[PDB]
Amino acid sequence: MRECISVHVGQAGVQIGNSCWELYCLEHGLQPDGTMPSDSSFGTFFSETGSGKHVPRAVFVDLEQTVIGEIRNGPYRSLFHPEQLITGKEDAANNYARGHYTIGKELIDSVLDRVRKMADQCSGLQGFLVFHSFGGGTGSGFTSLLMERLSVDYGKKSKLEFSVYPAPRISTAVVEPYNSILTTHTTLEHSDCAFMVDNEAIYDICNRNLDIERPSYTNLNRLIAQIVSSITASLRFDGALNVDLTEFQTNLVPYPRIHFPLVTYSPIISAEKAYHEQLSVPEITNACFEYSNQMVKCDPRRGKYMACCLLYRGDVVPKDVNAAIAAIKTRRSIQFVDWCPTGFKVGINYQPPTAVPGGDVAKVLRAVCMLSNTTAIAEAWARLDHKFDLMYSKRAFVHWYVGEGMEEGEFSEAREDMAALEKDYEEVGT
Amino acid sequence: MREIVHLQAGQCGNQIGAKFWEVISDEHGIDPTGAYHGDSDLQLERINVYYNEATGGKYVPRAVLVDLEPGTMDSVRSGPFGQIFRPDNFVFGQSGAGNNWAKGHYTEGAELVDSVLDVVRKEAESCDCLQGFQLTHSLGGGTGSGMGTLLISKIREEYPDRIMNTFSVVPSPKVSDTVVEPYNATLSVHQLVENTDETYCIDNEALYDICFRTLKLTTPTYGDLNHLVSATMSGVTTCLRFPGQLNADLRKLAVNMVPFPRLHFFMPGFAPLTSRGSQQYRALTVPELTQQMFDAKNMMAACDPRHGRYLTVAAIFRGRMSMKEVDEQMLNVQNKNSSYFVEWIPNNVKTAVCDIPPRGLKMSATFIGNSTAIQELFKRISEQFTAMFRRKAFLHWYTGEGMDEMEFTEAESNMNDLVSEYQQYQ
Amino acid sequence: MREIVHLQAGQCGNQIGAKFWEVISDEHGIDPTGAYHGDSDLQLERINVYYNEATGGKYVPRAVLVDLEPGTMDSVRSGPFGQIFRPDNFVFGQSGAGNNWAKGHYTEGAELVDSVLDVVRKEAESCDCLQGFQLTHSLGGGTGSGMGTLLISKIREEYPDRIMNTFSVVPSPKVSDTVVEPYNATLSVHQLVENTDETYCIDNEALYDICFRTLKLTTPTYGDLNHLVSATMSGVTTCLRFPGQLNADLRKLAVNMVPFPRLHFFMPGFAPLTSRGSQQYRALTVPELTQQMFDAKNMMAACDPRHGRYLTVAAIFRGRMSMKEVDEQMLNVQNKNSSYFVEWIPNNVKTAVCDIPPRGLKMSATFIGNSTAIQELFKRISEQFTAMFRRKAFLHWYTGEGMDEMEFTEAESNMNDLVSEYQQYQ
Ligand SMILES: CC(=O)O[C@H]1C(=O)[C@@]2(C)[C@H]([C@H](OC(=O)c3ccccc3)[C@]3(O)C[C@H](OC(=O)[C@H](O)[C@@H](NC(=O)c4ccccc4)c4ccccc4)C(C)=C1C3(C)C)[C@]1(OC(C)=O)CO[C@@H]1C[C@@H]2O
Ligand SMILES: CC(=O)O[C@H]1C(=O)[C@@]2(C)[C@H]([C@H](OC(=O)c3ccccc3)[C@]3(O)C[C@H](OC(=O)[C@H](O)[C@@H](NC(=O)c4ccccc4)c4ccccc4)C(C)=C1C3(C)C)[C@]1(OC(C)=O)CO[C@@H]1C[C@@H]2O
Ligand SMILES: Nc1nc2c(ncn2[C@@H]2O[C@H](COP(=O)(O)OP(=O)(O)OP(=O)(O)O)[C@@H](O)[C@H]2O)c(=O)[nH]1
Ligand SMILES: Nc1nc2c(ncn2[C@@H]2O[C@H](COP(=O)(O)OP(=O)(O)O)[C@@H](O)[C@H]2O)c(=O)[nH]1
Ligand SMILES: Nc1nc2c(ncn2[C@@H]2O[C@H](COP(=O)(O)OP(=O)(O)O)[C@@H](O)[C@H]2O)c(=O)[nH]1
Ligand SMILES: [Mg+2]
Repeated sequence: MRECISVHVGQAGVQIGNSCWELYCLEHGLQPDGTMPSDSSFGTFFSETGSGKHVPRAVFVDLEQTVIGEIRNGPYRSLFHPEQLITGKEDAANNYARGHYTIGKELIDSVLDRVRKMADQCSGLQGFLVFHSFGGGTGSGFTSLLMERLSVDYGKKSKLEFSVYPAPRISTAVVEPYNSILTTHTTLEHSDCAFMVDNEAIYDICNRNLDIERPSYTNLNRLIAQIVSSITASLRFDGALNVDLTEFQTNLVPYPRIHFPLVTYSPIISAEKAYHEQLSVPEITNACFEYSNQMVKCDPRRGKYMACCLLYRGDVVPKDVNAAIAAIKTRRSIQFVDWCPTGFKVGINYQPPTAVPGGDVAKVLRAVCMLSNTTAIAEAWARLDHKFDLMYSKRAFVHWYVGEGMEEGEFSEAREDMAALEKDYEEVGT
Repeated sequence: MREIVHLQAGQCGNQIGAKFWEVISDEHGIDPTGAYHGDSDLQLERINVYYNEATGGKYVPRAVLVDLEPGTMDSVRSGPFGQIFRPDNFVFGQSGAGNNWAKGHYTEGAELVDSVLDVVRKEAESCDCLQGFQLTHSLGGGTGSGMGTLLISKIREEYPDRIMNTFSVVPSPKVSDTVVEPYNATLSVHQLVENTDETYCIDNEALYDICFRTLKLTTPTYGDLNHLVSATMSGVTTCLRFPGQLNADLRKLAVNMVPFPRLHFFMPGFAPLTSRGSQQYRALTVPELTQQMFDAKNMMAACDPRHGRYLTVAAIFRGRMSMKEVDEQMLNVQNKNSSYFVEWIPNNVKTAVCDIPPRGLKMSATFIGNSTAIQELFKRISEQFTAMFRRKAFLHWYTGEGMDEMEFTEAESNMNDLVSEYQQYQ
Repeated sequence: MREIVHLQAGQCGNQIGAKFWEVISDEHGIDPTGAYHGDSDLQLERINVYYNEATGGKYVPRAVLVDLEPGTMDSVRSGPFGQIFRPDNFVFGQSGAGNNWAKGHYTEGAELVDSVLDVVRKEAESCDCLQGFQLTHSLGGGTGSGMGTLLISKIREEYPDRIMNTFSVVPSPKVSDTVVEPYNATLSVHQLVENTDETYCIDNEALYDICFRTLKLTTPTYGDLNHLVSATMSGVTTCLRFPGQLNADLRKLAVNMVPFPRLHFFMPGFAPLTSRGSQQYRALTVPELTQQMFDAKNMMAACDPRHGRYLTVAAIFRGRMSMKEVDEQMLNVQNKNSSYFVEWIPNNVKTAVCDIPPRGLKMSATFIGNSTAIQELFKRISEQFTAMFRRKAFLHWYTGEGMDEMEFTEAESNMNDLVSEYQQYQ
């Protein structure tokens, strides 16, 4: 009852996974060898074997060995089942077509066999949590190969998807716009709620709120995992107003294709400041509406809100939350659509946010994760399809994709389908 | 002897229900084990109204507990009184309602209702003379709104002459936790107007207004809201559980309270309510119970009665009190406030008087309003529904369960027909 | 004084049997050592019905334990009550039945039955007046199905006028552990229709439905299923073990329950069953015991009685209760449900009432249904048999034991003849 299968794809998805499973082990009190010293709260994320060993409901997939061989050697080598850490011989080379058509074509029927052996251990599986990079070759091409299979094999089950998405200025690859636009069919047709996240927005959150001047990816992944702990907390714990994984979607998603919420977390705070701020429910609610805390570089004030899920956790009371959202409804800069007069879905859970002991993010009595469907996110798509247009007007890297079995027309068919999504988010604001 | 069958649906219905069972077990002097430990013979005389006798003089409450998720059953079963209920009467699914009415009514609860209804039969066949069904639910979300109204339809078809009596927590704009709340409620009110004999309309905005502007609680929880609801649930059945100077069965309420068949959307209240630090300064007596009971801040729905007129009010008093003083105050109210009562009914107030006040207070009054001001509760849901529905927003989650767009059009049509019938007698 | 001889066959028959001996030893107040430790003279008055007196006032139960493997004897002998049984009454082979009826009936158990039957003689000759044989077995697999029906045939030929009364756990499609289950059952039902005086048809699908939809157990084991079966085994013999307002022997059941000789495939049930966390909220009383007992979710075979009509029902009540109230409820049921009883019998309900309810409950009822709906249990086995047999699948394992293909044709022929006789009175 209430299981989730977490699939971690490419380097970004696996490294976010290595932070997710670092957190879930602390939060459920599971040792890094999978044992538990001394309630079924762990059952959403861990299968339990008769030895008293808790084994994660996770699959890790990469087309090259390097990142998963590090998971197979570091402190979590004894946590995972050895055949659900899955590797190929050959890197996807930041090429969608190697991930989808040529290299991932070989590992896919082994990836599915592990997901089948995990689902057969569930009893009322709640959904899938799929972690990936939009810019990667494995991230875009292998996730899009896998999702097409899971959407015929498990058609009813909710597919939640956490995506590291290209930034306004920060980029690691020349072909990041091509891989991202080719992914837009995956999220539109074979996903149920897709959480876009941006490296440059978290880098700015780190600078302004944690006061860390120069963060690594370990600092980003420790924020991205904290949001998924808070999405899953109602599945795992007692609360005043627990939220089911489909109850979440029935309030987030107004229309079948309008399932790209923003996400934000509050308070992001260091130990230098957490002892001087009040961190009252009013303040951490208001922090979620600041452009300063959005984890995609777009401004919510250039949009309208369709719906917000305020998922509180720790020491909060429904009195305080209603009194808080009443001030948000009073502020004329936070504008909802005319057709959503209710606006807010509230969840409240009694389990505080767990600190990772090595981390920058401080101990606090309260947190909220706000997950928010808003028209503003269409600007993060308008940025990236303008990067695509400059390169496709030259066919600037297209021979690497055509050379690995892709149809040249798929680039036009993907830029077309993105323009129809960017149309849909502009159309519903009116 | 006038047994009631009680049914709990979804998170809210099981939470106001699991608090109600702590309140009436305190009244009847029943231990959390199910053993009787009370003071008085009057506590035991009518214990059959809400409980079954079992071996060793253990009492088992006649609740059915319904949910589409295990987690609220787990929260009730582990709770303050959870061990009291029959293990067979916890009827549940595994995958929830997703806050979707159509999952409740057509898919997830349509599977489960065959397993619910056959337990409602075992309890109703164990009754000596069943008077009715007492169902606790919410009209927001999907389990209480959509499965609870499926279950009302099934029990109504099977028991057409018994009282169907529902306690219905329902949406309002300033205290909301769901995006699709307006849809679920509009689909659900369409079932309540046809099937129930009484529906007690309750609102979280009004239950928070009692907690801040009367009780002066700094941080009211859902546990504090559930305590206000369950006081009025204990209140209206009092006259079949205890002796009195004027006895009123749930049917003796309905005959006096419902002038035209569909105008049965009531609005409850309770007195005395006092700020916790102020009780020693207050005189508990019938004219102070009256000046609280008939004031717009005390009622548990957002409707100010000064925006309509009452059709009927019932005041079910409890305690040792004068019939002259009760009959004097229920006259003085409707003559001094005559602009707030309909003038084609020659007396708008029903009274009842029980000899046994709640444990720890000398007197109490449960108030039931029927008023044309309840149009405002149905209007604001209907206008939130309309503003989403003109752009078909969120409908793929309901039409995915095989529901028609025509059923939304027909639900909002039947909602405006209920608004029009209250506005007609304004 | 109306002794019973009890016989256990295969894994299932020895497991429902070894639980039954823990239940009736609790009733009769017998210690796991075999010493008497009970409260009451009534526990001792009829201890001879299931036990032999031995030296030091130790009581030895009149079970014969039969298997073709040592491992279930080892599991019973080492178990909670294993030391109670006579060492000579454990009769066993070494090589098992292979889940093969023909190994049970023709080879492995045909060797062993000469060593079983001569122990059934030592127990039946120690009886003062034997009333019958009470055999526990399963119709799937090979030991209970094929050796148990060999043993029924041998005891029937030797004791033609004594009651032969069998408790028979049998196959269904959604809860199955054997490929050849349909074959073994069809070969076995062919013996039960001719030889037994009563057969109580029990199903693991219905025993799991009671555990999930009534008791709300999260993980029901075979030990929990065996506890439901053995409650109804203790139930039907109660009236020869304890005093009552209406006494009914197993023969007084058979004369009322079996209209035409072959229609003796009964379907048992038990009340009260309550969710473990809910007992304090339930009133134990005759009309609640009735509204559970006569509901389709309570019966221990997959047949919904709403797919047929009852011929006869017997309700064997236990506890201090009114004969007016029992006779009122057993009237109200068959008049309000008259479409579910055959209308050429003027009263379809037998009643019995024992003065001694089970230890720890104020009342109880054991239900025995005879209904034309039992056609569905024989039909679905007959259609699973047919779909394998049209292609002769697995038959070399049975014909290897020297069985004919003609015996399969003749068994499925006799199965459709049993289906046709229940469908005739529909
Ligand atoms: C010394 C004294 O005066 O104690 C009072 C008290 O101070 C006040 C403030 C009580 C108190 O009520 C609350 O604190 C409260 C908080 C949130 C929501 C609702 C109530 C009291 O707790 C509540 C309690 O009432 C009862 O016990 C009733 O029988 C009530 N049942 C329960 O509250 C109950 C509590 C725990 C377990 C089971 C039942 C009831 C109401 C209607 C029908 C049947 C029973 C009483 C008299 C008091 C205290 C103890 C302070 C009040 O409540 C009642 C029902 O009387 C709140 O306003 C009234 C006025 C009382 O004076
Ligand atoms: C305080 C209280 O109410 O205790 C009850 C109880 O809670 C309930 C839930 C009991 C309980 O039953 C079970 O837990 C159970 C689990 C799986 C399968 C069957 C039963 C009980 O264990 C079972 C037990 O019943 C008996 O002891 C009967 O005499 C029974 N014999 C045994 O169960 C038994 C157990 C161990 C060793 C030997 C015998 C019996 C039934 C028919 C004929 C003869 C004897 C009782 C009253 C209770 C508990 C203890 C909780 C129930 O069972 C009976 C037979 O009454 C299940 O539904 C009923 C309703 C009872 O209220
Ligand atoms: N936050 C965060 N971002 C990461 C991390 N690792 C990689 N990224 C992002 O990943 C994006 C590019 O995707 P890749 O890392 O190349 O994805 P990949 O699936 O491994 O691609 P291939 O090597 O072609 O298979 C860049 O925009 C990075 O910023 C990480 O651990 N954390
Ligand atoms: N009074 C009260 N209201 C509640 C409680 N739990 C939830 N609610 C509120 O009323 C609504 C109930 O919907 P819910 O019961 O969650 O939907 P369901 O579980 O699908 O039937 C929520 O949106 C909350 O605002 C509770 O314990 N008490
Ligand atoms: N109720 C119950 N059913 C059992 C038990 N053991 C097995 N069964 C089931 O019923 C069938 C019994 O067959 P079995 O007794 O194994 O065959 P045998 O040993 O050859 O007679 C099995 O296939 C199981 O599904 C038990 O302890 N209790
Ligand atoms: Mg890679």
